[PDB]
Amino acid sequence: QVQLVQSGAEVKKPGASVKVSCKAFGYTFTTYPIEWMRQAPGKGLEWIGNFHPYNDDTKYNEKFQGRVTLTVDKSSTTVYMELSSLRSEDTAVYYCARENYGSHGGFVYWGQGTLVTVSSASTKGPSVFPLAPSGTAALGCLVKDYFPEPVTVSWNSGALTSGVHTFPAVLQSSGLYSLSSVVTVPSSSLGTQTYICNVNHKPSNTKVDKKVEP
Amino acid sequence: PWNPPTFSPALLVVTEGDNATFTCSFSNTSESFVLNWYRMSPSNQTDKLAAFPSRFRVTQLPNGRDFHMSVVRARRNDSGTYLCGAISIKESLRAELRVTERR
Amino acid sequence: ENQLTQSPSSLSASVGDRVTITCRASSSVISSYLHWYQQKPGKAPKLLIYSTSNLASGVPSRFSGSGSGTDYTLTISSLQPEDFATYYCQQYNSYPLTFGGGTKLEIKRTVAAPSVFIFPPSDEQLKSGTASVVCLLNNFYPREAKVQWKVDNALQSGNSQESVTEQDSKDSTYSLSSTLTLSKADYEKHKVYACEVTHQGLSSPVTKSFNR
Repeated sequence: QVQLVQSGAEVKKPGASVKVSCKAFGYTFTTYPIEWMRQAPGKGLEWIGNFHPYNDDTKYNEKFQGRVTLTVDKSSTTVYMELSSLRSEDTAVYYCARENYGSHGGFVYWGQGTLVTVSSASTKGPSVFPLAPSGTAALGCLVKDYFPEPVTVSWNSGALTSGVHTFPAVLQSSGLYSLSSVVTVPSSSLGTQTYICNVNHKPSNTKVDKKVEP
Repeated sequence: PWNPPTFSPALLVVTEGDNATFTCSFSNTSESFVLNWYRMSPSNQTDKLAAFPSRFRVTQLPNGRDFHMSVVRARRNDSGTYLCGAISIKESLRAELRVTERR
Repeated sequence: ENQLTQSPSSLSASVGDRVTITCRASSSVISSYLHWYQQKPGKAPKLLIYSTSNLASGVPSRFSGSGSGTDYTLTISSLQPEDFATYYCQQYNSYPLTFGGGTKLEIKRTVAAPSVFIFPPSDEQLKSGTASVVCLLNNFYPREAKVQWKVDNALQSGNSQESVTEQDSKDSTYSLSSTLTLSKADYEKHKVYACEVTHQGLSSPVTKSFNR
């Protein structure tokens, strides 16, 4: 019954600071070091450093030598990862993890991860534009210039799921996200049937339907 | 095994050349005991490294309950399983040392 | 640092097939200190193999690891659907700890040609001062495709972005958006917008166009 519980996601401006927590359940807090890692979206894992609550020893990766402080509060069995002077590049899921008996450096238990998004962008809802259709017809909705992730898109309030593709958002250079959602349908249904895309971006409280018409 | 020593922590990771210091905890109820630090070898054998009352040292601490089991200038092949044991052999549970390569 | 390099970065195979992933270390590693993780989307990595060849607790024996020195591998003997994931190797021989770049295991399927569709910007959007032109490649396999933009017969570059879906849960195909972003002004300075798609499942390239 070991579990590591991490603090919630954080959206941050460049230059700011984050303090992510990692709280340990179900073992003597001082017996194992806590390891910190991060993984930028669709990337690969990078080691940050570690804290041993036994003796308060820290090991850091040279990359993050100065900018990261690892601290502890034994009372609450928590280790903290503080990252200063945040860059766009520090956008990542940050993990804590620990070993167990005989894993020789394998990490047996991991926190749930904390997404830390650093952007100059500020929170805002998408604009939603029809991708009008004109055998099998394609139609869709363009969901453009929102921040941060995510959005959700359904079609006909869940009734239409066949043929739906909602593409991973790509980050534009404006620092805002954009994606389209599309579905294919019989061209003979066009004009007869109704097709509405439901776009939700909770961070901005955006709830927009759009009718896509020929 | 009643009132065995404990050995902390469960895992100690250092770079070669560093020191590493475990803590064996034992409050005797009996008077006259010896406290051994041991290494577990491949087929579960033990080897004795130091004792209360070389790179391996035992020190009783001022609280008397506690004993630092120190390795000076760790080598790679120091990596392995360790325990402590009291004789009034009552064995602690095991802990581990890992000594990383210094690049 | 001891960089770990995994090969390949994406691999394709079928339920019931075998696969072998490679992890090459830039310097030699004592084998006790090399380990493998599986990561499904959204979730934390999970230890799979520790010390080169030992299964982690609750890991099925269709999984196995091998190797030494600088050259390690991971083998899944009997792919199950749950095993399509990313796999990462990791070293604890030296600080800094390093992880490989990842191998992502995908579902092999027969070739499927995309259907291509092209969407002009909406009037709604043109009012705002920007124009997005979307070309859709739908339900294709495998993933590699060449999508080119011509505006009045000029090849475009710098000004489009592609996005690709994860394999459809039903039919295992991909879909791909290519979106050309222009100012309304640039957009209104040209007439014909074409998307040309090359894909192995097609006989020859497919072109979709409209006149503004």
